[PDB]
Amino acid sequence: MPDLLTNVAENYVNQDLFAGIEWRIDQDGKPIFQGCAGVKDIETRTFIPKNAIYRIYSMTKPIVSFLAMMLIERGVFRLSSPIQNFDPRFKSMKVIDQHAHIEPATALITIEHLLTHQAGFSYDWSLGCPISAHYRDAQLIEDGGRDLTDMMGVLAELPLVFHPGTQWKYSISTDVLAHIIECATGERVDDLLQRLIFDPLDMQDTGFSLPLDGASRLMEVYGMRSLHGLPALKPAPHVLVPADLGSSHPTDDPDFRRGGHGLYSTLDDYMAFANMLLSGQTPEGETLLSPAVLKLALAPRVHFGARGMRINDEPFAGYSWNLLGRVMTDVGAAAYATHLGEFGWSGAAATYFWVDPTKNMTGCVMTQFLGSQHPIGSDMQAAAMSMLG
Amino acid sequence: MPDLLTNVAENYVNQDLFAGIEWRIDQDGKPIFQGCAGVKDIETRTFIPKNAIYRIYSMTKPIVSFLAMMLIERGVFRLSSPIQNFDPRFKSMKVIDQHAHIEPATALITIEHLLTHQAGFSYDWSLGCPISAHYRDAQLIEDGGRDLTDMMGVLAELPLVFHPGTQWKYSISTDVLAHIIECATGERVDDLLQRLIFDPLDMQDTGFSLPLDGASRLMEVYGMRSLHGLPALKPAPHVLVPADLGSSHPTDDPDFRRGGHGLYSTLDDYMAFANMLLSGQTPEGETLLSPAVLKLALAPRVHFGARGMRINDEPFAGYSWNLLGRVMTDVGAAAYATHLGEFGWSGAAATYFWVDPTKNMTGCVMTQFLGSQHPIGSDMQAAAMSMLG
Amino acid sequence: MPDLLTNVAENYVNQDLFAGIEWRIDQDGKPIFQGCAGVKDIETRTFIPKNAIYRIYSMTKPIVSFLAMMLIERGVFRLSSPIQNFDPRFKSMKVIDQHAHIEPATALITIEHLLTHQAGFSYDWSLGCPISAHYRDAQLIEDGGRDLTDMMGVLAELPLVFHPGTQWKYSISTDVLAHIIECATGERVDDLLQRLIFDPLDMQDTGFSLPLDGASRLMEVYGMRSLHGLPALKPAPHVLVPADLGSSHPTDDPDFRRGGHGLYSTLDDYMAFANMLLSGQTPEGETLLSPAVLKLALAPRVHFGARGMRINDEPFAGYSWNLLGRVMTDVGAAAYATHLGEFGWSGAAATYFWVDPTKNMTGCVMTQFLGSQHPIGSDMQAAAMSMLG
Repeated sequence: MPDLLTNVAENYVNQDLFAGIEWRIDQDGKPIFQGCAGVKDIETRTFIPKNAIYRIYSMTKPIVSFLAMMLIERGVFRLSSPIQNFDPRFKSMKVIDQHAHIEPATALITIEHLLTHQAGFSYDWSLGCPISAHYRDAQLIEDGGRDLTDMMGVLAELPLVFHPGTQWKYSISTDVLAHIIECATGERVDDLLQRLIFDPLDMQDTGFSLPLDGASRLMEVYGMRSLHGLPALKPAPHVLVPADLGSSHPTDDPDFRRGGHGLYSTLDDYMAFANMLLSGQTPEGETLLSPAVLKLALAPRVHFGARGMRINDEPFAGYSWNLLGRVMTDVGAAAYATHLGEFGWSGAAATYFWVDPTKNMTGCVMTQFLGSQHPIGSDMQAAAMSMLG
Repeated sequence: MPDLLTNVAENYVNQDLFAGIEWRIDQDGKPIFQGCAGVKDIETRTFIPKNAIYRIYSMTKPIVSFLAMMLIERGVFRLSSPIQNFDPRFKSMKVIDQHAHIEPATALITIEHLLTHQAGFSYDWSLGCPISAHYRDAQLIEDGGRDLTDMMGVLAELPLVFHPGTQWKYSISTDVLAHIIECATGERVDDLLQRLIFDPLDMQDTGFSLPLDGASRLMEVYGMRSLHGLPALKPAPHVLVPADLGSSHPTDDPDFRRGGHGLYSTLDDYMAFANMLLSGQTPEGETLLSPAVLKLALAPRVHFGARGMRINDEPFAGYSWNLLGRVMTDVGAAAYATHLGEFGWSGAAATYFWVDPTKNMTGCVMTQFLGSQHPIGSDMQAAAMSMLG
Repeated sequence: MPDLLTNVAENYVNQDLFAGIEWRIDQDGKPIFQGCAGVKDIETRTFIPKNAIYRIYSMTKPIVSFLAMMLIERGVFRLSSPIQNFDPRFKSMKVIDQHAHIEPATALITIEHLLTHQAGFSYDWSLGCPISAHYRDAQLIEDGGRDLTDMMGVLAELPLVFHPGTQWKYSISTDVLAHIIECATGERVDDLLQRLIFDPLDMQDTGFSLPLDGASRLMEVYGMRSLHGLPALKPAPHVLVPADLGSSHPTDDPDFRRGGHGLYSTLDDYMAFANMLLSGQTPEGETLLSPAVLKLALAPRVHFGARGMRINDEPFAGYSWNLLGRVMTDVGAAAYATHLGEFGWSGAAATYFWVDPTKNMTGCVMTQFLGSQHPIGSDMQAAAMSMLG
């Protein structure tokens, strides 16, 4: 009944844990709760501008994944398509294990494997991983100025950490997908996103570079988590100190494009995307994805054992994985308020969104903190859940 | 009747695979086969000098292990002694797995665990290892100028890769043993080795630094294998190019001391040590280790399922592990000529020795190649085995 | 050549870890090493007297077990005899588990089960045990003044902790054996021991009460370990403070008799028993037990997976169990010097003995410390092993 959302966000700002936070909850495609708290940057305490811009990191993945589903619907490829059909550099993959043994992969990587993170790829920042050291040496995440096509050439020469289709590990595979989309179509992934998703949804501030007037609107990013350094043995301390992104996340590189991170967006833009996921249609009624293929993309596809879904051993309790991200499959295992079928994803700088079809509800929290020790996205979802039906 | 040993070594020299090779095989404590082939260095083509000096790398381990057995016999500690009793920096160890999960160790590391490589330590060069990236970042092997005591403090804060006692992995644990020996005795490991082993066995050219007249006797070392760089996905090419040791292996540092590598020795010196291992006595009959404790040290202690004993996935077929190194426990699984109970070890620069109690036989092959694709040590053992009756 | 035995014992005395220590090692039935160190008691610093008397605790078990083998040879009962045939109070046993479930035993307890500690009994001091709380409440070990026959009636109504024959747990079962011996023979176990073992072996100072001149010869007992109190979560601190035995171990009760503890003995007396175990004969050549039944008693009978043989989680590495105690079955797993087939047992006050058939060797260490953190018995065996050739 009281506004738990504002309370959560104001407490985080007042405890000096986050610089600035924006949130919006829509129901039936219209805002029902919204607010902001804090400032654009604590150094000058500049107020959060109108249409503040955020680095959404892994919230890029549902967008690129949705684009893949559109291309499957249009016949460009299918879930079962081997990616080596589109880029022969991914022929003849190898598999490494924790006992130094390397052998050829016993199955081809498919489009579906990329969308489900069952291809066997890993991540530069994966702690304890048998291959992440070679990712870091390759500077896969560090070297943002390298063209997607070239970075994929370097990645393709490295071994996987399991045979495709046999396990789940959250990975660089959405970046492979963006690249394979380019191979399959002959077009650039950022142009396809613009034409097929952002323009029809009027997401005018979303892209891999800042808009013309965007520099003054870019929220400052804080925190000490590194997505490319030696993986930390203990979580980095939660200090509101500006983050050094190196050259991993350029603001004005016209060729920078990725599958797993890199988009800039706004609260309003991402809510347009999240609302569309309730139906596969634009507010006007243009179909971006038929109901049948949307159902195909949202249905629980990867199920987890008693350890559950985990990323660097952090749990996603009661969640399974579908073609676009997480999906709640057991409220009795959930660690925070939700409903069966709630889905979405989140980003490394603590951006978070959800879609709850049982309530016709979408929600998004925007902030900039790399390596939060406080799960603000889940706290805000829980607050909104408590305030609705 | 043919001199198979000379044929093997000369073929290796003539095919430009090794620069220079010395070998000697003793029976009943007297040479029966010996020879040399090639040169000290291919750059100047200097002949192998008298009392040529070799970096024996991991052939340091049987010597430091034998020292530990001597201290056990003398009551300094015992196999079951928790190492944390002597260095509390090894209290409260953690264990990391390949899925980024870290938890406290469920058992204390003992002296026996160090000697059997069942402590859970790893190595900077371990391919696919969940912790070797942190070893490399800490420069454990790279930084040879760092004092043993300080290197151990850095190592002690890293997690293990399994719970002590529960698995086998060839590791930096002999270096921990050398350090713990220093803590238990209040003496330095090089002084203990000198007084307890080298002096009684007349091994006057063996130590962690060169003798005063040793620079002209030091064999050049070739090969591309690195013991501290990013672990290679495929074996480095076998080319006779001088190896760059960086600061990993100083020649004249009076404080350099280690347990798993770092000794310089000669063929003659190592053969004195090997011959002693047939009895636990000097040639004059002075006991260095009682028959009972030598038997305890040589009895098969770690057995392998499956795939067998492996180091970076390279097999040691038919070998089990005892407190000093490998021991042949199944001739029917051996990959090269041997007898039940043959034991010994080898070094990363391709030095190799064996002790064959059924034949009162010892053998040693000295050469300097880091990362051989050719198992010269085993070829020479096989040739010597074939030359007996 | 150095007297390692004296070095071990004197270090223990000088470090205030033990008050007084006696030892003797025989070969071919004649002493080869012997000595003593420290005092009878640190309070008055009286020297260890001639024929000093020790509470040997669980070194009672090999003696009572040997008595059982003698009665088996004489046809009194056999290994497969159900004990309920002799005391029907042990009909209809129950079994309790760690989940509070109780069910009837699915097998009868046999004489063999008692001798191998596979009957399902436990001990008052067993840490974490599903039944030891009821042992303590019943005061089985605490109440030394209670007659053996009555103690067994109380014990017989408690559940076992596994089904007879199916597991190993060191237990009060030797006391049940002593009781069943009394039921089967119609005689008292102390009278049987006197006539069948002590008198033929001239062990005139061994019994459940002190000899008339024994008060001045009784060694003082130190240490904090309790065999009947709430089981300690961490080992009691090793301090030389006199131990309070309560009424658990009377000196002059003419009816006190037990199977698992309670005998007083001397170094000389126990060495006569140990030497007999090399042959089954007195020194004069009278047979106490035939070679065939001695072999039956010494052959490895219980094998261990894992973790191995453990008592309150303390390991007996490389040891299996036979009908009289431990037996070394794998030198490659042993934690201290020994030979295949070495056998014997030890007591809670740190008395220790061994028989080594391969060396025609016996040894015994007598001291009085309840709850040592230092395995003096094994240190002395190791020293003696190291002093042979």
